[PDB]
Amino acid sequence: RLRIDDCFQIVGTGDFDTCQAQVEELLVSPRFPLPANIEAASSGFESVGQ
Amino acid sequence: TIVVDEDVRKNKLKPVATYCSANNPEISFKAMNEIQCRVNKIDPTKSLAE
Repeated sequence: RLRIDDCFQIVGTGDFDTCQAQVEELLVSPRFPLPANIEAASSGFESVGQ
Repeated sequence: TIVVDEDVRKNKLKPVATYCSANNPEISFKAMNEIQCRVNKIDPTKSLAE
């Protein structure tokens, strides 16, 4: 679960524009986000985009 | 003689199909809710008749 097969080194490309774009696509507004927390203190949204 | 209504409104499946349509913003809301409609054999990409 923690691994990626055939991947050995991560190298930085220091490219902010792509970084932003990816953070946007992957974390801030994924199409299929991780499940919401359901509880009294929570409004029910799944992502920041929403 | 057993006869079947062809009117969309007099259709046992109309309620669910109304919920599962690209028309409904609850489907736009969660890109994930579009999957459940497809899984339960009611694709919102298709028209009401389909």
